[PDB]
Amino acid sequence: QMLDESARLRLEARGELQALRIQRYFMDAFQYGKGFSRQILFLRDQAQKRFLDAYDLREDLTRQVRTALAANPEVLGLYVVFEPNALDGKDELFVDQPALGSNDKGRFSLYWAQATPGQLESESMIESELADTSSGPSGAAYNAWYTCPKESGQPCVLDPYFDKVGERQLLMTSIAFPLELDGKVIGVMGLDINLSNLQALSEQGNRELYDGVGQVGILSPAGLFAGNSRDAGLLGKNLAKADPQHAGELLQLLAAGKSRLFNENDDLKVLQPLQPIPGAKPWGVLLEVPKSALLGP
Ligand SMILES: NCCc1c[nH]cn1
Repeated sequence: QMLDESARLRLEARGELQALRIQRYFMDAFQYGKGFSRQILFLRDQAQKRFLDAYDLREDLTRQVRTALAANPEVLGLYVVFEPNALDGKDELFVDQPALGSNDKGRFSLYWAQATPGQLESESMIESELADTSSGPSGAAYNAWYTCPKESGQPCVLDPYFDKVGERQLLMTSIAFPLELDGKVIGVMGLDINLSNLQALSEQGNRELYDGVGQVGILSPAGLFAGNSRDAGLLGKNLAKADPQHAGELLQLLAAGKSRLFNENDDLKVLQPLQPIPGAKPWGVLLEVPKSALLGP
C-alpha cells in the first residue's frame, strides 16, 4: 500500500503549515518590539545630546510604553529596564518615582500590563525583583526576561514561566530585547505574551485541521506545553505528562531542530520544530491525526 506514504507527506506538510502559523505570531510581536526599541533608544539619544531633559525623557518613555502596549491587544505586558545610570546618568534624581518609571534606586525600570486589553496598570520593578533568580517550571531563572538578552546581546524567547500582573500570577512567555549602544547592552526591553493566546492558537489551528479530529500541541525548548488543543490543563506542564514514552526523544529532536514522523496505532504524529524569532532555540508543534483523516473522503 502506497497509502501510508501519502499520509506521511500530507501530515508533514500540515506540520510545516502549523509551524508557519506559530512562527508568524511570534514574528509579528518581534517586529512590533524591535520597532518600539528604536523609539526608546532615540529618546535616550535626544537626552544624551541635551535636546531633551531627563524629566521629560522619563515622562516620555513612561507614556510611550503605555501607548505602545495599548496599540497591540495581543500583548500582555511591556517592560523597559536600563542599567544603573545608563538612561541619563541621573538615577539619583528619580529615586521612588514610579509615575516616571523609576524604582527604589532611581533606575528606570518600567512595566505596563493589561490583564485584558485596555485595563492598563503599571509597576516599577525594584532591584530585588530584577535580581530574583528563582527557578521556574522550565528550570530557567525567573529574571531571564532581563538577564537573557543582557548576557547574550541577542533577543530571547523565554520558556513558559509565572509572573505577576496586577496581583495575580499568570503563565506567560516573553520576547526580550537587548538595548544596545555601540555594541554594548545598556538595557533590556520585552513583550509579555499570555500563554492563553498560544492555547487559543493551538485550538484554532486544530479546528482547521481535519475538523479537529486530531490534536495540536505547542512545545517550548524546555518541553513545556505552550498550547494543547486537547487539554488546556497541560499549559506549563512537561511533555512527559502527555507523552512519557517519547518525551526524551522528542526533546532532543526539538533541540536539534529535526523533524520526525511517528507511527502509533492508526494515528500519525509529527514533530515540526520552529524558530520563533531569528537564531532562537527551536520551539515545536506536535500534530497527531488519525490515518483515516489524512486519506480522507
Ligand atoms: N513579565 C516580565 C517583566 C516583569 C514585570 N514585572 C515583573 N516581571
